[PDB]
Amino acid sequence: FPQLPPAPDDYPTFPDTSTWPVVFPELPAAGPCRPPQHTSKAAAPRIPADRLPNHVAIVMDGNGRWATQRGLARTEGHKMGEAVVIDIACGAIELGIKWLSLYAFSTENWKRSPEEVRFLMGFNRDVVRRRRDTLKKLGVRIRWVGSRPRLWRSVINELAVAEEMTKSNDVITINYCVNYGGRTEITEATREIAREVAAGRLNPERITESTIARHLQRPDIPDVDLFLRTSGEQRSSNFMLWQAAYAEYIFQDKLWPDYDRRDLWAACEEYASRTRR
Amino acid sequence: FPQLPPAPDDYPTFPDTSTWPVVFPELPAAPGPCRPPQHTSKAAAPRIPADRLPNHVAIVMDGNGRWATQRGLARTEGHKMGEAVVIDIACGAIELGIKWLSLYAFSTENWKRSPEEVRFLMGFNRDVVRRRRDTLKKLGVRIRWVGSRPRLWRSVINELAVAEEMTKSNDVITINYCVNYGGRTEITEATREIAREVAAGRLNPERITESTIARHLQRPDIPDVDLFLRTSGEQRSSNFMLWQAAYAEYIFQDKLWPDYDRRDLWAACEEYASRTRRFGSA
Ligand SMILES: O=P(O)(O)C(O)(c1cccc(-c2cccc(-c3ccccc3)c2)c1)P(=O)(O)O
Repeated sequence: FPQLPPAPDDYPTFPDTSTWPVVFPELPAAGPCRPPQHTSKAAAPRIPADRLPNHVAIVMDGNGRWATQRGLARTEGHKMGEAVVIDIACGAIELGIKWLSLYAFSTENWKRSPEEVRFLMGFNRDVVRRRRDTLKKLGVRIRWVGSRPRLWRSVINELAVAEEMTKSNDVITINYCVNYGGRTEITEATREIAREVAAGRLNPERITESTIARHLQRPDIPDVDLFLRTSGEQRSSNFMLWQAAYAEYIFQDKLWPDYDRRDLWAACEEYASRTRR
Repeated sequence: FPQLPPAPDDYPTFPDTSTWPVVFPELPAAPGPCRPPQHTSKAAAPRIPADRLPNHVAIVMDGNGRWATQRGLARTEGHKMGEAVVIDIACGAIELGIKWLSLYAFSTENWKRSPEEVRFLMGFNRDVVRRRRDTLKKLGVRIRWVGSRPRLWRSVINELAVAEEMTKSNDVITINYCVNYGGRTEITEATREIAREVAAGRLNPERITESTIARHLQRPDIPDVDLFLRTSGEQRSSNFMLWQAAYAEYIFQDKLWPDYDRRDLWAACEEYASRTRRFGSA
């Protein structure tokens, strides 16, 4: 039962949405720190290890519907979404999930207005810079997954720093997927394979499903167990395409800025129920 | 509105599942493909405009063994009942105007079942194709196999290869009958072919694009899946049409495959046609 037990009543909480960016609380010093509990003070459900998803992937959908209901720009929905990412990371640690893949920026987003794309590049750069120390302290290992063309060098470089600083952590790994597309990533694995073949380092007849797996950008990513998408949308949208071929999908109706760790836990309790059915 | 109109009231119905194999009725001549028999309920396809219909539906046929188990029957009986369901779905797809239909008959994962289950399923798929190939031809269905050659029985490939040759000029609907199919495997096989072309100095690695992978899949004419359906409450894509379904809409239906009929296909298609299409979606 790999859950952290309920925090003491007085242990720090997260998120305090009275400031933007939300200020992550000081924690008592431990190794990694125990993450703050949710503001509701709910505790993670008891799910046995062999029924827990090892790897959860999340498409964080609904930020513009959320902002539209409030007469705000979509960028306000993105802003509120930053604290939900952190809260979900805290929740995932409390529950004992080991891998979390987050679809921060699809290759499809290049169709959005250039002003919004520029905001999202800047914003993802800033989130990583602003949260890198908090992630390090909680024992998160983070790194970039995605494709290089068009992506701002500053975002790649900022994740590269957070990956270097968190390389030894092992409480949870977050794949922070930026300019990511599943077909694109498989096509890059195939290009790599092709380079190795043009070079005579690899025999085409030896190519198997493992060869593709070994040549993906991050070959250490395990299969996705549980694939989640918010806002009621029931598509995988090319996210973790290779890795989620055998995933279970749980499509939830809440909009991402309204989501919190208790919703992640409820999807994980459902996933654990289906290990029986 | 590319639906066929409601059929005449005395137009032949299908399926009558009181006998096995199920009888497919004689149909009046055309000129041209025959109009499919209407469902036993005589329901007519809903009027969904062409711009809101899926061009390509993929279906995993789930729950055959669970269905037979609930009735205390051998699991082979659920499979046998799913044959008429495949044909009924093909007739309802034609009535609705669907142009592409992919059916997941046997997965690369299925070699993990017992030898007796595998022999049964390989032999039963061979037999379905033989039994139904003339009927599909008469309905203007273009049918062909999609899947991986290693392990797959040569008798299955042979029956599908003749069905493919018999129906190659048909154009009412294409059915990809997917047997020993695994999406990662089909991508690996495309990557092998690309690698062969590179080793032969015919393709340069820096000219490889997503299109190159698409052009080297086994059947490169298959369009993207617009609507991906599971039955029996399964909520996974199980490696089916993995490259082609990357942007599909998923609907996970509860009904077991042997209980399924063309009205369930139409209802999933009505649900798909109603979904709001969000920013940037094809
Ligand atoms: O997924 P988002 O909520 O960011 C989205 O749905 C979105 C982004 C920005 C604005 C909206 C939007 C625009 C116009 C109307 C509405 C709407 C909201 C609630 C009820 C009816 C319409 C929502 C919707 P998108 O996938 O189309 O980009």
